[PDB]
Amino acid sequence: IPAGELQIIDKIDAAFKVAATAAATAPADDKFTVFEAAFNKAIKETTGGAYDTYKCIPSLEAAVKQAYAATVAAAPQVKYAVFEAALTKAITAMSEVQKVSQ
Amino acid sequence: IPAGELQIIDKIDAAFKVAATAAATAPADDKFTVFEAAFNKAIKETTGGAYDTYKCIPSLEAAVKQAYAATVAAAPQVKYAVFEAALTKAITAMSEVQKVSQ
Ligand SMILES: [Mg+2]
Ligand SMILES: [Mg+2]
Repeated sequence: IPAGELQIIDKIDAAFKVAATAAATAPADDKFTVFEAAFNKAIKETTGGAYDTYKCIPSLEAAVKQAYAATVAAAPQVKYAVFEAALTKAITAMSEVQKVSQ
Repeated sequence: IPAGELQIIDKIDAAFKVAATAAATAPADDKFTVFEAAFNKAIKETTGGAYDTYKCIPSLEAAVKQAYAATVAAAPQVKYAVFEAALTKAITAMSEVQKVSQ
């Protein structure tokens, strides 16, 4: 994890939970869109405007891409479920590293 | 797949989609309960009362147990997501066999 990103890992994890919660009650077809919108807003708010989107935090964008790649083979009905499970582990791994690094 | 269960595979798949849809909008903490309740009702209705619960259809109960076992190592936030992804593949496999068997 790039030293420059360490300071915001805790915020990423918090924002992620917020976004996951937001998409939890959204209809199946709206989960990805709601998740992203919620994730971006939580990140923007929690980082004080340092980032406007998760796509702009290097390590996170990398994890999101990998989480999406995990959905390619998954059936439509569960692509989001597969995505969330994958991303949850990735972010939790970042959080663990951040906690022992600082 | 036991010959006796073949006749209801299509109904299991349909009922599953109904239950997944039902739990899709339920709050995270209510997904498992809502899924099960919806699944049981859809099965009872679709099989004309032949079964009152998914736990009573041998092959399905087996798949549900395995799907749950897949959640043990998953974090709480995603246990249902992991469960649904696992069960979706299991049921789809049954459906594929049923379609070529009849
Ligand atoms: Mg929640
Ligand atoms: Mg649905």
